[PDB]
Amino acid sequence: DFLPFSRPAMGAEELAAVKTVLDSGWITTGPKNQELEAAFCRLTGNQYAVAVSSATAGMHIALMALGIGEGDEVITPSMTWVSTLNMIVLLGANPVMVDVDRDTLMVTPEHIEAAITPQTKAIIPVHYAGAPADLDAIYALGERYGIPVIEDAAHATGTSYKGRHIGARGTAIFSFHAIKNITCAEGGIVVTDNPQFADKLRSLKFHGLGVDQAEVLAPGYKYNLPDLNAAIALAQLQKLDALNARRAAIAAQYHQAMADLPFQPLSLPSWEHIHAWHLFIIRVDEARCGITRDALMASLKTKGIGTGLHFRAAHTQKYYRERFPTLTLPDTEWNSERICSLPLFPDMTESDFDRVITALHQIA
Ligand SMILES: Cc1ncc(COP(=O)(O)O)c(CN[C@H]2CONC2=O)c1O
Repeated sequence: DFLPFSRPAMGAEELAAVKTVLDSGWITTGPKNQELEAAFCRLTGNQYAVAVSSATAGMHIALMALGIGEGDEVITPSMTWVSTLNMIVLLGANPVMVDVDRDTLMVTPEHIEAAITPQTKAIIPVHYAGAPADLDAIYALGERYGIPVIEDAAHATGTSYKGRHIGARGTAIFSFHAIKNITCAEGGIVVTDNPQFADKLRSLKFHGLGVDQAEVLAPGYKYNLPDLNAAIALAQLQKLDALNARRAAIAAQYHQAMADLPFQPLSLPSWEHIHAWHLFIIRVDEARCGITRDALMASLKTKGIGTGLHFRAAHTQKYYRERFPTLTLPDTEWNSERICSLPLFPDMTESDFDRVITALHQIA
């Protein structure tokens, strides 16, 4: 009975939502996309939302919409998914990777500020695993230096920072990928407070078409989200508190269970927030545990327990090792060789939970 690290919470409502779209005959971008955009604005408190085919796509068009290109620099942690790094590079710009906090895996204001230059054109913090990054300090930096802040909120649907939802203000990009808090298999949405920026996003995700009858205004890509998938995201969005509460509950058990184990969970940031609990990451230091991270991952899999790796730092991947050979980021590297994500999803049962815990004990 294989127990994967994640499973989508698909029920009768997701199917019903698809049926209504299929029966209506309007299966691609239309009314469901509009509803999903209005709902994300309602959810966050922000004024505009542009639905897209993936959070990667949203990152691409957001950076593109800023006019980022050749010669421009973009600050981002290396501890994040490679999509962001790839979008900066593919646009012709230079990614400037900085280190993250050793226990929360989040980009600090200090690391960001030391890398700013006159070529910096965007700063991309990541709300890691469900927790929020230091927005006040990050936005201050953004306002002081005149640099746009584009928040990576792929793990943060349901996250709040100091009493305010991630995405309320500024620009934040969310993900509907299959193992994320809410899903439509693949999809995403860019929430922003700037109308001109929003208009550029709408046009860039749909061939650069626009009214000057629509015609190409400036070449764009094809990143529209079908209504079919948007209707699934809408049904999932309606269950967000319940799904997140089930994730939080399981995090607590893990937390409790970790007291008796040698594995070290990440630290909660110190500012006030609400954790979406997208992932439950543990560090596996060979010395402290007597088992390495890779060995534990392989061990757990023998027992039919799947684990995730979030993430093998971008700068340690082939293309990036070869392009930035002298780049060193200790906290990032230290964590990259030790982290792994244990099973965490809304439908996980205690048979599942407890099974994971009696496999870890076996191991330790
Ligand atoms: C931090 C981060 N940013 C962006 C993306 C890209 O999102 P899209 O898949 O929507 O383009 C992911 C991938 N998502 C997940 C879900 O599982 N773990 C991952 O890294 C991510 O983790």
